[PDB]
Amino acid sequence: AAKAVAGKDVILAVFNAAGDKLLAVAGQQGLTVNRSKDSIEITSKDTVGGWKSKIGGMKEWSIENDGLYVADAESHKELAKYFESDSPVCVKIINQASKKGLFGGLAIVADYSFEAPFDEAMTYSVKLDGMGALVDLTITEGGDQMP
Amino acid sequence: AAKAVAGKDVILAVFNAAGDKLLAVAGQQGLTVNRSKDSIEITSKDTVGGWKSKIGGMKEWSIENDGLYVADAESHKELAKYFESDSPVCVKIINQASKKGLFGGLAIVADYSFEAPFDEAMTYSVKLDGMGALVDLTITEGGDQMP
Amino acid sequence: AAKAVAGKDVILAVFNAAGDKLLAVAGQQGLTVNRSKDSIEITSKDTVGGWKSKIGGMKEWSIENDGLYVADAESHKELAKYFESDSPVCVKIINQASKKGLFGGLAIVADYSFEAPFDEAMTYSVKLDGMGALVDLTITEGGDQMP
Amino acid sequence: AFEENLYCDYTPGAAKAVAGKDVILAVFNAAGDKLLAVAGQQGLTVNRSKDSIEITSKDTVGGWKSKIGGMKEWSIENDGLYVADAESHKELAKYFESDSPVCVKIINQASKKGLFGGLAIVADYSFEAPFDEAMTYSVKLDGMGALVDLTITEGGDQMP
Amino acid sequence: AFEENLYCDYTPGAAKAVAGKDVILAVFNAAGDKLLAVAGQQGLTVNRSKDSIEITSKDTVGGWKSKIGGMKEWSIENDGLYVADAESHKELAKYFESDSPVCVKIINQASKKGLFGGLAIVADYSFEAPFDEAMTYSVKLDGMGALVDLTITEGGDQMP
Amino acid sequence: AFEENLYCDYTPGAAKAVAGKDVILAVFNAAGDKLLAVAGQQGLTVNRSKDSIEITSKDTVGGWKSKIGGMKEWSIENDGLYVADAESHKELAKYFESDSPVCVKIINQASKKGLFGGLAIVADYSFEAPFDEAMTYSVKLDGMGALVDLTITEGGDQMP
Amino acid sequence: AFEENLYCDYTPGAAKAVAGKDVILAVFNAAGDKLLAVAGQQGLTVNRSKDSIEITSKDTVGGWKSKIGGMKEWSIENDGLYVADAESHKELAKYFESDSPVCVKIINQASKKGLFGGLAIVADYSFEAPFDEAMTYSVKLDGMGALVDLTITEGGDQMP
Amino acid sequence: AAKAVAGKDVILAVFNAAGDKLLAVAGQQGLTVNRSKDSIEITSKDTVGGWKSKIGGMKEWSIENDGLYVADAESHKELAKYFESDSPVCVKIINQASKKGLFGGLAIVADYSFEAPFDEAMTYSVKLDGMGALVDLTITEGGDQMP
Amino acid sequence: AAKAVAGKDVILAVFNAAGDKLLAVAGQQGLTVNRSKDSIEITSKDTVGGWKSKIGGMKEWSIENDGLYVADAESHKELAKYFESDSPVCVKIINQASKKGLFGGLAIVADYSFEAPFDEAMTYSVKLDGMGALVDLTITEGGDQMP
Amino acid sequence: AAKAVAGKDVILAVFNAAGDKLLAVAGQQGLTVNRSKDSIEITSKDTVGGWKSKIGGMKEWSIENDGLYVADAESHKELAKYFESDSPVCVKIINQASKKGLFGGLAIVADYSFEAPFDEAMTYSVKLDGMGALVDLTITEGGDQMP
Amino acid sequence: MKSLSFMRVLEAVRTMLQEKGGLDVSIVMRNQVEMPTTMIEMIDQEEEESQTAWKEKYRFAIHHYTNEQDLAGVEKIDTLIQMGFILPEGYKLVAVRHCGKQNLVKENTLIHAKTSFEVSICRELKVKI
Amino acid sequence: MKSLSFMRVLEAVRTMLQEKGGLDVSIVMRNQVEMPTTMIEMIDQEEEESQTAWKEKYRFAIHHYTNEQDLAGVEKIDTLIQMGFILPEGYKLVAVRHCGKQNLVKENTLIHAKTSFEVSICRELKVKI
Repeated sequence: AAKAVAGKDVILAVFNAAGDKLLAVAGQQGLTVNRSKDSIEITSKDTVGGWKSKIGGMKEWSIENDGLYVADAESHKELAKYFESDSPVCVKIINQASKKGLFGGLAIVADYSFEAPFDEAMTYSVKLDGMGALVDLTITEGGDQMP
Repeated sequence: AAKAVAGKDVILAVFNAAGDKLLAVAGQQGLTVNRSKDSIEITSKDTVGGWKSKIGGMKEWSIENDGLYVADAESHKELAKYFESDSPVCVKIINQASKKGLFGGLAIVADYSFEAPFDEAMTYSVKLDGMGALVDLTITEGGDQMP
Repeated sequence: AAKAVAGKDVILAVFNAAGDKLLAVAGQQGLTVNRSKDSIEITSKDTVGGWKSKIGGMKEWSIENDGLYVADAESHKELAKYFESDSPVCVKIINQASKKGLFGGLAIVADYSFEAPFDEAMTYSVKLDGMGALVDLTITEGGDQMP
Repeated sequence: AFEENLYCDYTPGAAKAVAGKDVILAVFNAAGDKLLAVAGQQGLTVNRSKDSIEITSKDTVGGWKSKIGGMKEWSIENDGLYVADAESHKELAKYFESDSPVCVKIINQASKKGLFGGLAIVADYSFEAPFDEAMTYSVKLDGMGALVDLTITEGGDQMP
Repeated sequence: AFEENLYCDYTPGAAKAVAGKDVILAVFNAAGDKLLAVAGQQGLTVNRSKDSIEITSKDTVGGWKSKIGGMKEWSIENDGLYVADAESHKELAKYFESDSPVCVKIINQASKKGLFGGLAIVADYSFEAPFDEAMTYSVKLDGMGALVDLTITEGGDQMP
Repeated sequence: AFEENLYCDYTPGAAKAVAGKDVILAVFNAAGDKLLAVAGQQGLTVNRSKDSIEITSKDTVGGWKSKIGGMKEWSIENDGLYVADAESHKELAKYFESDSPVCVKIINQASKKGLFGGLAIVADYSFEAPFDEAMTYSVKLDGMGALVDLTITEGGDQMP
Repeated sequence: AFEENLYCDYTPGAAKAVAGKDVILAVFNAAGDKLLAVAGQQGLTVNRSKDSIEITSKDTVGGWKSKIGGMKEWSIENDGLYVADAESHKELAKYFESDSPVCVKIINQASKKGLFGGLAIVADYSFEAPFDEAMTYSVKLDGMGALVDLTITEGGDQMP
Repeated sequence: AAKAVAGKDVILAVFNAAGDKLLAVAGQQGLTVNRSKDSIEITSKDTVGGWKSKIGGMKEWSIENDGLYVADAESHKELAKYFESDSPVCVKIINQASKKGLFGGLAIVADYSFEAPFDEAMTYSVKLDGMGALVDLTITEGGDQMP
Repeated sequence: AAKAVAGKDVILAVFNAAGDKLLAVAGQQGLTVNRSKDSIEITSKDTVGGWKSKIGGMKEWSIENDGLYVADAESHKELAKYFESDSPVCVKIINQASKKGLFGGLAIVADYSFEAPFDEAMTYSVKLDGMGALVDLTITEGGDQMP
Repeated sequence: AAKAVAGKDVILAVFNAAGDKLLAVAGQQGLTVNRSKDSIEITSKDTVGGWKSKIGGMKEWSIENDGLYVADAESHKELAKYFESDSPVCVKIINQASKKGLFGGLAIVADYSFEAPFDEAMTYSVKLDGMGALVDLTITEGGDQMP
Repeated sequence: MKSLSFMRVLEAVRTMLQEKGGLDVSIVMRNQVEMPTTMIEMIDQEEEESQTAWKEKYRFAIHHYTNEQDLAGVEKIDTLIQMGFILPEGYKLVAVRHCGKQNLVKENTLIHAKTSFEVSICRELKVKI
Repeated sequence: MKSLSFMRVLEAVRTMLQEKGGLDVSIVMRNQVEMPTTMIEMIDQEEEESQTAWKEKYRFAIHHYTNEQDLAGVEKIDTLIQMGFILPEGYKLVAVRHCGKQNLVKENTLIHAKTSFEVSICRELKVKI
């Protein structure tokens, strides 16, 4: 096995408007893939015991990505268009070291903000909210288009 | 006695779908077991004194586990299947040093997220919320399968 | 007087199930006793002045004790039974150096949680919510059973 | 549990409270031999009222209004989680469509004592199915006759 | 408590309040020799109402509506925690089933002074048992005549 | 208070607001020589209403409904912290039991100007005893006759 | 799923819960050959009530009113997201305008068991379009006769 | 003038039950006096301008004090009685260097809690909620009873 | 220009009761002035685009000043008088270097609190809530009274 | 490309009252542009799968700026005028290195606050709330007036 | 309360050593030495941080020179030092711990064992009255 | 108020010593000396951190040389320095603490005791106006 995967090897990729190219968003420095499932409480106290019964609820996911922002990068020239047009965007998390895809999904750019301190470089932050299923490519076959 | 238990010896394991193999989640670095009980307020002020009366309520438990994330490990290929398929997971906390089990129970994968920092390795986090009794093995006989 | 009391001499003790043995909770590393009272609002603005009026409210108390966790210890096999059985626990606070008790009372084990770092020993936390009066043993005669 | 109970007082002189998780409504089956506790019980309300009759006569000294008690009535409302295959819910429907009176008993499963028994009719058997929750049912029972309390009268302690 | 009360005024000249944990409802037993405090009391309301008869005559200067005082009635609402074996709760049920008038009194323990006494009927004796809470009761009393105000009259200060 | 009031303007031309802690209710005693301020006051409501009679005639151009003003009535609502020992509270009970019309006044105790004085009947005198609060009273007075506005009429400035 | 099920009880002996996402409302098309699930469903409420006739006679010992059940009625309230081109919505409107009774069914799409079938009238068909949300719809159906319970009767499991 | 008042000369003093002694709380290490007034809103927009208008409302005050806990001193056995007996307590703030009183008033012991860390001295915390006027002795004549 | 104004050169000044003397509060150590305006929602969905519509609402202001506390200075003998009598206070901001006023207005003393650490000097904190317009003296001619 | 943009090269500029001069805010030290979109939940549970469905809402934007404060600055003498008159203000973001505009739009000065330490220079903070659309100039042709 | 000078600590520890172990140990430090002996080297004294009590840390050293490997003797010196000593009234030892250099060398024609100790002394607690 | 140079501190401590102890103490520091004496060495001076007042820490040393082990003299100097001294107008002596090296060595033909002191002096409060 590998016993580890370096964090400089996992990248976020975006399908352009036509969908013919997979863009590695420039300036990447951090990723966060949050996957949550709700819990519904089934406490009916005709049940012996003394513990609170629960079941699984509904599932959701989101992505956070921050890094350096170069505006002329054509990858950033697609994120702006998606943000302005309210069109869903295809997002894929890619391991460039193992050449394997990890998670594909249809997401919406919910937050696109960036900061310009005078003593550093201009950094950008992006939040993508999941519009439905986040397909785990680690279990499912296929999904290995790098670019 | 021992007067202490080293933290590198308390390890989390889950059961596979058939339940025939106990798999230790590869890459764990931390573990937190929360067990909480509610408290009702029953102050009937026909009573002498001046303090507030309370009885115990319902009990519920949860587990936090985070560490390094390796995708090809079979154990992480089982947590993902459970998180996708909404099936309960049988989880067990064992002391690999004294070869004693501690706590077993059914849980739902409420949160399965992970981080990909630029200068670090990819780290994963898991939240398990149990549906009912968390049977502790430190006061009862049984529950001693290590693998 | 003593002008102070060293903190490594204030300990928490729990009465066993039959009440015959006062067990010092093994692994104690910290202790916090909170005693609070509410405040009723009686501002009636037919009264000259300009300052807000209050009276004494309702009193309650709680204790949080944390430290290192040893599972085989007798005191840790009693707290587990009390937590699982929803039974009141008799707790006492001892100045084991001056051989004088401070506060005793009935409590419910509201929380029993513990966390296991990778590079450190396994630690536990306990919260006891007061069921009724916290009797002060410093202004009351008696209450000095040491063990 | 010692030191002459100087600070810890367990001495039972009352309960001081009755946890709502110990109070369960149960019904008798059609044959009347099986007492089934309604599954999914989560709420209970037992309403008992008596009418008031006015006897205000304009020749009474004082300055207040005169009243007496009228007729009494009672009803039960119980709601909770609903499963279709439970015997209790497979018996309530049988009473509902057949319009037959059902024997109902409210039981404290902790003290092992009964509280109130009576004969009632399902005047409302409704249930809700919110999409982000478990489907919930509610039952209204209106009684025909006396609601015999089991706290003043001896007997009525059959648990099941 | 000193410095000539320059900043700390400990002089008792009034109460300025009566904390609600001091007003209790007391019920006379069947024999009338024991005053029982209803166990588990947590809320109390006393309603006193008067009707208004209008005498508006279309030949009065002014331009305002004329009314007089009508008849007076009163009622009591109580709610609290219900324990079935308490002596007080075993007496209200007896009065409820027997339709007998019951003597009630309002007692301030701190001032040891009676407030209001009268005869009432339990027009409602209902209670709920929420699953995640403690099972609580509510009592409604309607009064058949004078609610004697013990704050202006002499006597009526029995504590129990 | 200077720099030619360049930013700080204390010039008195109005109040622009009247803090509710400055308006109180006063009640005349039975003999009528003492104005008692109801102790523990915390809320005050004054209702003044006039009906509307409709005279819609089906031969009027337009399309709107024609009316005139009806009869006028008024009432006061008060509530606050209740002590049973205060003299003002010892007068409200006496008026309530005696059906005696009571003289009431609304006083701006800050501006030392009366607002509304009139004769009313105590329609409701109720109070509560919450267990985690202070026992509080509520009073309703139904207007009998004109509500003499003291803001347009001269006089009526007895402050006690 | 092992160690002799010491702490993990995977034995299915009941359901103990039925999530509302598994209960849907389906209607029969005009031809009666296709069962269409109402698209955009987000809520469902089934009400089943029975009337109660009083037979209290003033020569009966006791003190409780005598009651007997009357007629039975059922109704359904559904609501959720509305899309105009959905086939089920293009069937509901046709029934609404034509006054034709619609055959309706309640389906547990998880257990593949039918629950309740009947004939109903679309009494209300309303929808809202809040500016900051999606356009939602609400439907009320009143039953013309018996609502056949399918949890007590064999059959009625057409799934679509 | 003074230009400053060193903090180790401002102390909290409590009147005993009889009121004949002003006992200085032993173990004092911190002192905070909070005095606040509400702000009412009368913004009616028939007023020219463009700034939201307010008046001052109702006044309240409180005192927090923390330090080392000594169990046997006279002062700490009286705060226990005041807390238990639900009685108002007379508190004063003394500048023990300039020998002038600062603030005296009736207060309610709302919180009387304390901590016993293992590697430190066992410390205590006290909160007093103001019941009525807090007299500013720096503007009023009198109030200099020292002890 | 000046390219900056040192923070030790702007001070808070309070008008005395008659308004004859502008007293600079002694012991000034920190100062912050907040000036905020509310935003209303004119978001009506008949407008093309996709952006949320807003307008400007009501304006208010506040001042927080803290520093070393001396109780004998006439400035602090006035703040207490204003605080107890609930009278509006006249406050000004003076750039004692350029000899120009900055901001004047009427305020209400919402808080007057102070702390006495045992190893520091007794520090005071003051919050003034805006009462009406805050006249910007940097944009309006006049307002230069120095004291 | 550039691979980055230095943070000292991105500035915020404001249009004067008549709009004939673009003035850079004197004293600029930091800048943050926030662009967010709402998320609508459309979970109608007649849909197979198990992931919560969402769509896009409305878009808002805002700017945070802070830096050193100079009172005589005409740009600072214009932000005060805009804040006082409740008039919409035209703001632009300039990359003074590539001489390319980034973002221009109408905003309302929601907050204009500034704070002055004792040991530092007096600093100012500005919050601008979006009054409608924020047109990105990196995707649209034009918007390059430099001053 | 006034802080102890290092010299008082040296006298107290020397008296404790001589009285409990029967050792002739001198305080005066000498650089070039001959014949076996035992000497105490005072390193420094500073003020440690603990926001309840005035506590000071005294670092000193014990030089034990022997012509042959003296093993149990330095054991005994270490054990006695760690058990604590008597200080004048008003001062309490809080902890005795090793710090600095612990060394064992061979110089000239004799072995030199250096054992450095750091002791904590509380003079009075940090509290206003 | 301008920062006080170490020279004034040296003059003040010399005057305090000579007045309250009759000690003839020299300020000039030497390297190779002879016969018993007492000498003061200024080590350094820096600014402590406190956002309440302008405060400076002066570290100096006291060298006491004597042919005999003189406990009383060093203890007396300790007491006198820790007691405090008078400063020129406008300065406040806040704290006198031990810091740095505390040593008791023997050189040539006499014992040398070195006692280092750190004194805190406040000149003005850090408040605008």
